[PDB]
Amino acid sequence: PQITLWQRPIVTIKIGGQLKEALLNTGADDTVLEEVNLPGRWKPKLIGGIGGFVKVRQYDQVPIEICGHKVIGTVLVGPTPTNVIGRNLMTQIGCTLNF
Amino acid sequence: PQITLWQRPIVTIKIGGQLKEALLNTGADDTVLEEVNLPGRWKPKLIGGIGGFVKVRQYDQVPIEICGHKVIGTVLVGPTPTNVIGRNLMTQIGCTLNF
Amino acid sequence: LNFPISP
Repeated sequence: PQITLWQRPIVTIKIGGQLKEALLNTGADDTVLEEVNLPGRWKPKLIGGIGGFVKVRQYDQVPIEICGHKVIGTVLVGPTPTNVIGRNLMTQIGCTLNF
Repeated sequence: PQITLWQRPIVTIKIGGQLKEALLNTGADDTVLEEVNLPGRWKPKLIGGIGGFVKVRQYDQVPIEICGHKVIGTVLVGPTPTNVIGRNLMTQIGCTLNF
Repeated sequence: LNFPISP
């Protein structure tokens, strides 16, 4: 699709057998989602850095469907004010900024 | 333009007679820039909201050139870890997400 | 980093 930016670019995703919504966020390097139970291995990762760090679980090579596009990428799981699809997964779906 | 997202989408802008760089950030509602001296009227605005709020100066209808596109929009001026072009100015330049 | 926002 072509998504204009008058509203927040929220899209439907399928992850870990669940349907969720997330924000396509070109300002975010990484993808961070809350309330998902992913199978397989993970390692802790410290993110943010303002006021301290937030610890999340890093799952590599996670299958995820984003607005109909079945891709693979790293997903960080932990509490986040809003579910965010970062550049790491936007590259996978072939998402570009155009003007 | 077409900007792929393998790297951070940093572009050149011209604001208040200065050349600066800023991040095209679809996750941000507003444009926040630091170290710019803008002429004309402003009002304080509270933004963020995690850990407290940050007070910035809101300047309306500011002429700004973003990657060669001369547009007008609200610019918030204050301390920011990174200069951010938010959706409010991406709409002005006709910037869309495409995949 | 990682940057959403709400005004």
